[PDB]
Amino acid sequence: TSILDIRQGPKEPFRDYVDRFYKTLRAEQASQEVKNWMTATLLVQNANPDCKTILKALGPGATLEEMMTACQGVGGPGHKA
Amino acid sequence: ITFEDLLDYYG
Repeated sequence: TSILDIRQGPKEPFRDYVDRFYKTLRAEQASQEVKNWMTATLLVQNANPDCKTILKALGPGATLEEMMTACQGVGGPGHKA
Repeated sequence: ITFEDLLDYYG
């Protein structure tokens, strides 16, 4: 696969998408510096519309923990009916 | 965030 191919499902929990993005990026053949740039751009870029809105709002200084918290329940809540 | 943040989070 390619990191370029990883995108958040329409209703996928942000936490699940980040996990998939990380797993793919670990395997990607690129420089560390490039992997940093990929994370800094593609993770938010390829989030679904509803998460993407939240992530942009949080700003570039946000931590992963903060992103996770802000996107909790978007697409969800995902409990059995 | 950077790849290093991912490594820290999941590592």
